[PDB]
Amino acid sequence: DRTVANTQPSGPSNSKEIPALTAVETGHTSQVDPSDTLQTRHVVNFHSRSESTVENFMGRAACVFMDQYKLNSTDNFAVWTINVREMAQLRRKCELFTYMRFDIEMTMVITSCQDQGTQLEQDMPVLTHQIMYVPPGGPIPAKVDSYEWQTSTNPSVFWTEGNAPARMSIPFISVGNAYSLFYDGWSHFTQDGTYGYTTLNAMGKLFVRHVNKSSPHQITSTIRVYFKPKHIKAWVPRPPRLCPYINKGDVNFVVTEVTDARKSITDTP
Amino acid sequence: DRTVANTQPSGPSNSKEIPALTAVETGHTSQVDPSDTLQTRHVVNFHSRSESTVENFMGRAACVFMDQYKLNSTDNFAVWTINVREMAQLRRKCELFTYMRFDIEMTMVITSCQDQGTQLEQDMPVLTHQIMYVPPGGPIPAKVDSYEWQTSTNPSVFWTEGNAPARMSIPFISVGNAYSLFYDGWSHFTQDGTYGYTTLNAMGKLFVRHVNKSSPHQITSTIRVYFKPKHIKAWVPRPPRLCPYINKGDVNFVVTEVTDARKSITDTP
Amino acid sequence: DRTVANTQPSGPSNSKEIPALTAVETGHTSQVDPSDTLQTRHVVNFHSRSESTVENFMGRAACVFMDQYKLNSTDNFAVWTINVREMAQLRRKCELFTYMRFDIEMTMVITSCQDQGTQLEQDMPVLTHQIMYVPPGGPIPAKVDSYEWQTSTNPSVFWTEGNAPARMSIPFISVGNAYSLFYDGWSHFTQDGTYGYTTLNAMGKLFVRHVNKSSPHQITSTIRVYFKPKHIKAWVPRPPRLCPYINKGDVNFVVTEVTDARKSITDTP
Amino acid sequence: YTNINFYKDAASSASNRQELQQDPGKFTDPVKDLMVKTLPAL
Amino acid sequence: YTNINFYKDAASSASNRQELQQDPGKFTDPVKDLMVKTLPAL
Amino acid sequence: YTNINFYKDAASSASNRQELQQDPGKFTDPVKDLMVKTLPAL
Amino acid sequence: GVPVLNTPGSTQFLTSDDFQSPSAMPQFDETPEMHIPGEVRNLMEMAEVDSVVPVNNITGKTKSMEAYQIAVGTGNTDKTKPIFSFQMDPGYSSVLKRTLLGEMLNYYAHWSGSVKLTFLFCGSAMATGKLLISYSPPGASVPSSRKDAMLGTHIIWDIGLQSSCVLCVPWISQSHYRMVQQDPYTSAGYITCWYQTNIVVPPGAPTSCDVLCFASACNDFSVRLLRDTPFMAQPGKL
Amino acid sequence: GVPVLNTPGSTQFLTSDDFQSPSAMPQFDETPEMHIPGEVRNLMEMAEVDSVVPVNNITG
Amino acid sequence: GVPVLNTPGSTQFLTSDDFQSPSAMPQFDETPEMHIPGEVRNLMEMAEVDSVVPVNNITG
Amino acid sequence: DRVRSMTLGNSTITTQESANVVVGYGEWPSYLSDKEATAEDQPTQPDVATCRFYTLESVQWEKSSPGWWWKFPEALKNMGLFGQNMHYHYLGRAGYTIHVQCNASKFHQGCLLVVCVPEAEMGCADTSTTFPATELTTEEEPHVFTSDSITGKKVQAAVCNAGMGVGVGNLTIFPHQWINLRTNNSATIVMPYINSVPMDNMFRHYNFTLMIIPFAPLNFNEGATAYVPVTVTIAPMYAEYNGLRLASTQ
Ligand SMILES: CCCCCCCCCCCCCCCC(=O)O
Ligand SMILES: CCCCCCCCCCCCCCCC(=O)O
Ligand SMILES: CCCCCCCCCCCCCCCC(=O)O
Repeated sequence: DRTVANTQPSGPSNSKEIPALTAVETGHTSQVDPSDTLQTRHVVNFHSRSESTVENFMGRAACVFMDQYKLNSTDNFAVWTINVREMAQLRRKCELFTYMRFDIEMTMVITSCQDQGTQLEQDMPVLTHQIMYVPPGGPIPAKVDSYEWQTSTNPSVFWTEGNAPARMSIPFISVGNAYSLFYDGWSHFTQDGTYGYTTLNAMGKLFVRHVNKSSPHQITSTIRVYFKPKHIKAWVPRPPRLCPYINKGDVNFVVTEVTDARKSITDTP
Repeated sequence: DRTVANTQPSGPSNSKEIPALTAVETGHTSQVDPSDTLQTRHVVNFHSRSESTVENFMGRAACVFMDQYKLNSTDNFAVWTINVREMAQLRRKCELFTYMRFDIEMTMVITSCQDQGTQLEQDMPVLTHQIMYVPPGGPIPAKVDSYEWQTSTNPSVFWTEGNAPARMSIPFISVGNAYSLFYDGWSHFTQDGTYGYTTLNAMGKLFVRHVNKSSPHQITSTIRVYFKPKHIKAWVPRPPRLCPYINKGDVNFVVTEVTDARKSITDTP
Repeated sequence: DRTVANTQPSGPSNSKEIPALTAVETGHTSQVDPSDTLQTRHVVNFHSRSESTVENFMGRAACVFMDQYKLNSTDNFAVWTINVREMAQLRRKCELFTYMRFDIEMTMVITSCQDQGTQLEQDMPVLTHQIMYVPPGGPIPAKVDSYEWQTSTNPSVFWTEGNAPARMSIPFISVGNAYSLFYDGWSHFTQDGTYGYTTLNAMGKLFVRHVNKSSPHQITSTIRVYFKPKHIKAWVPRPPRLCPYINKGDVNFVVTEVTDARKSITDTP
Repeated sequence: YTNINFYKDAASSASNRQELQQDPGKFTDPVKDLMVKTLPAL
Repeated sequence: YTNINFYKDAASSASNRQELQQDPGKFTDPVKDLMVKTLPAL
Repeated sequence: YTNINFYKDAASSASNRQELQQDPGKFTDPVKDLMVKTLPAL
Repeated sequence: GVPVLNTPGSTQFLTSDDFQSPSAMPQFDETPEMHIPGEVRNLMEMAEVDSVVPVNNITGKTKSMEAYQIAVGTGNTDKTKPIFSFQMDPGYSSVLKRTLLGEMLNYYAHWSGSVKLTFLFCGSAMATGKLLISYSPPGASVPSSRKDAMLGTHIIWDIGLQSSCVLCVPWISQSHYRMVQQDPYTSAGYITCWYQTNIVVPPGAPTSCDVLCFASACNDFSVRLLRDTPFMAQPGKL
Repeated sequence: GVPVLNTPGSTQFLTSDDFQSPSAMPQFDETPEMHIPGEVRNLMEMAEVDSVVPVNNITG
Repeated sequence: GVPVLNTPGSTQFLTSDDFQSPSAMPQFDETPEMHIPGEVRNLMEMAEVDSVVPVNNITG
Repeated sequence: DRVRSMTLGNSTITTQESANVVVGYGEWPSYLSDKEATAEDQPTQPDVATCRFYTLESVQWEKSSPGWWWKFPEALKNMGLFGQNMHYHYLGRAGYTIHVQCNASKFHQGCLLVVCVPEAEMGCADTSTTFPATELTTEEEPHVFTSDSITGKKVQAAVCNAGMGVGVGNLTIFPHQWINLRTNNSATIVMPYINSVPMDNMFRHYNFTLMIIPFAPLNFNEGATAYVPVTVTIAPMYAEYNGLRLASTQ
């Protein structure tokens, strides 16, 4: 954890050196320091760029999915395709780089609440929930009591309510050498199909359900999933997205404004 | 942990030394010991000033905030500006020094109770709570289901009822080199604005809410926050505040009495 | 952990030695052994006086206080002056010595039960309790919502029901060099005031309350406190108390009998 | 184990339950002059 | 502590939050020919 | 125990409750010129 | 799967405990420290500093500047009566309860050590006189004459160029510590002043002068038990 | 995340146990010890002392 | 049966914490790394790059 | 030891009856070091022009005078080149030496307390509103305390609380000296720079306040001089300034 560069003393100067003058058509950013154009003293800077790192910047949980399932047809379980383009808060942060490698540390929060009805007298034991990740190409359950729920090979987590939230770690599971957030191509070789990053996204599905069979009165539950990237590497920085997002699947946008309007060119508030 | 100074034997003396006589206009406090003016024996003192240290004095939790939020408009969540001038018990202790550096160890206690109504028949699962600290300048939620609640970057704590109280540690997060409890200045450079310590206090806000969506009948909860300073350093000791506090924002006071009235100058109770 | 003394072989003897004869007016207890007056064999004794030590004798919890507080005026909290003269079981054991130094290890057991009423339909969350020890001279709360409950400096313990009983350790907190169980003196220097050990007992008070504000129907709770002395030292052994206790404050008693009546002097049952 | 302290304070320690020291001479024999069992007391 | 791994898998490890390495020359100075600040650019 | 840190951060540490350092000379004796107790003040 | 057994006292919050806790902000960089003059480290340093004592706490003077003024006079009347008298007990005596030493003493329940009191004569430079100040150990009634006050710890002050004299109470107590609150078992004595000689002034000088007192602790003062101050109360939300 | 397994007998209060517990008062300084004559250490020392026996326990 | 005492702050989820967690996929083999040009490591490198400033932000 | 002589710049102060000078907290003022610096520029450091004694207006100590207070460093503006540099400079650092003079004959009695309170905050008489900035600082005359409770949009100038909500007799914790007419006639206090930040704007921040409160009332007989003046002289030391721009009209 090194510190930033210190300032060096300067004095009056009259010579043929021109640090200030430069050319911006070359594509190079000037390296002029404040000491080069002014008379400065000597100060020791101990400030460190420790929280500006990519690992620390990405090192914080963010919500990625939210859905509701009920206990009393298809409303008893929830299905989610694992994608990171559903919440704007994390989508904007992860669209500043073209390619990225990272390992997620997923966690879930599950809450339940009784539904408002005319008759509410009931006594129920504790509730249990099951979460199953179906690998790509695997069978997908069609019912709460379907045969796919017995996870002979697929992973599963059982969490009784009242305990600490569950947590799991997933490694790099991409076919390629990195995660391509932006893909400028078509799925088919005849330049047809679906244009966008959806083609490269082949992540599997997630299933949540209630282990308990039935309740005298309806009960509803909500699950929230949070992701934290770790051991992260980034490439090809990209400019931030100006326009608000419209659809998860594509990058379609509407015309917006670069900056907020001011009264005049020489208007200081 | 050293002990206090021992007493040295003394005897009768008649000489030109005058330890008792001194001048108080110089601004110096006399260093006379009991042996200097009386005949004393030799005693070994093992008493230690171990609990008079600033770190031990400040090392004890104190209540700083209390509010209520309900589960059934704006009553579903609570908003608090982080300040230490709301409880008299801790305010008096922390106003004995002008500048201080410390690291807090915050903890919270959350309790819930059903409200008295005509109909009270209900069965509810365990409850969960979320606490979010919004950094200064960050967006502030306006609804229970607002989009700010997904903490992509802000910290958050989830605590299911029935477990141990949550605890967190916060480092020195002041722009300056210390916390200025008393500030004798104005916010603006034209000697206008707000006079007091409110200008330098730029700490962020805190938000608490219920994770569960709804309940058949209304339920209310109360949160209490306790602070413990550690790794503390103090400067410029100040006299204790005599008059009781009136308002949190300023130091306005009413005229009071220095000491309790006695019957006469030579009245011994 | 050494063993008791072994027995040494003896034989017939006729001489001027008189181990049996002694004088009891001197105040000395005879040290005669069974081998001195009889013919005995040689036996090796491995018995050890390991549980007769003062530390092991005092090393067991005993009940010291019991009270009830309710949740629905002054019945919502309990006040106890810390004394060890309220339960006969521990009072008799601790009155066998005049002075004692020890460190207590207090623990509490809290139970709650609903009160019998015409209407009993209610659903309540878990309950929480707070215990506060007020140092001598400190302010005493007068209400459940009084300002003294925020323990800026006083210790406090919060225990949610369903978990393990709370436990704390307290060091030697006596002004003198030991705890004087029996004090033969008067409080005032004019031989007036209160005669007994109450003058030297200056221990602080204890406060227990319910953290939850209210319940639809009344609920009552009971707290029991147990003390275990450790690192104990004792002085001046005293004879056991024959007569049953009458009042906690003093040692007043009624005339009793030394032993149970027998039919005659030569009556063997 | 049994000799490791996880708390800095001295009162936060286990009881000393393996100590055996005795001195009955304080009460049984408080006389100033020594008395021999074989020899007559007076 | 802080350097002990209780799990065999490498993904089951804490994040690397104490690494500081920088290389701004990739973007600030992409020119093939070296440019001196004191000397004229062209 | 009592000297082992299980957390990398420095703020995630116990309070320093066994430090005793004093300097009353700052306030009791702020005079520039030295004053002797035996000798007269003025 | 290490086998562990929970012990009583778990899942509780005690105010006076030191335990490690996870940090909310990881790898935060604090601002560099700077040397700020006047760093206090112990709370007994503030107690040692001298403070003015409101001796004249009679009615009508507790909200003015006359509480700190001990009036002295030059006359033949009432020369056998005490100038002032008060209780030595620092914890609860109204005279010295609210001083700097007293304020720090009210955050604690036990105290020990010695206390020193100095007196400044605020009068004309031409005035001269003598005074007698005595400390009577507890165990007897308050002295009512100078003959009773001359049998204890006393010092004779000659007013002059020095203009100040120091009286020290040499910690006469049966036990090692006393109690800040009023208890009959542990109590201090009484402080009294008397006229050794009358005050003489030349013609053309003010007749009456004033005396001020300062109280501070010695180097052997200590406090052990920790409590809350009784001088602060909050009736409602601020 | 050290894996631990709870054993039967947890979360119970037994009177005759020796376990470390957190201290309510941290860094408290006790009064210095003093030599008080007559220190008992074992309860068999009191038993050895001679006592008068009420042999004539007849009525009255 | 090692005796342990729970501390306040247990059974909570904090966003900004680093703790080890069990892996869902044991002994998974990742694809070999490849050198991709343009690796950013700190977010101040992007700040140093020059960008055009919309000075004339007047209406229209 | 009574005599003392102080020379700074082109001004000199001589005293024949005084006590040893009191250095604030035992640290002599000095210049900022490189390691503790935060600014990036060459500070201007005038030595003789902006570091010299400046004699303020004098006041009369009457028998019923309750006291006076001054709020530096704004009171030192518009005097010499010290105030002029303040207008043109955003940041500054300085240290001060305060000398208070009050003389009387041997037939006069009275006592004065001179104390410098750092970061002293004054509360309003009306707790529900605030006072204008004119009440705290006027820069020409001393503001006077009062012996009774007052009302309005003004500071509570009661001598009992001194306007800070604390006991008047407990102000001795801060560096202080006493002026007893029988013994001494001059008090000198040296104060170092005390602030949380290394440098701060002088106009909007009041570093310290000088308060003089008569504990012993002035008394004298007929025929003695009834006009006793009190004069305060302050000299900046180690003045340093960073940041140059157009002058601020205030
Ligand atoms: C519920 C237990 C089993 C859970 C299995 C782990 C969840 C599968 C997610 C794997 C993909 C994670 C990273 C993908 C991000 C992306 O698509 O860019
Ligand atoms: C709830 C989890 C996140 C909590 C984040 C920590 C709370 C923020 C408080 C920071 C300021 C603490 C010290 C400020 C005291 C002061 O203002 O003098
Ligand atoms: C509830 C948390 C705080 C509890 C503080 C400890 C309780 C105070 C008891 C101290 C006295 C113990 C020993 C006294 C026995 C005696 O009086 O002889």
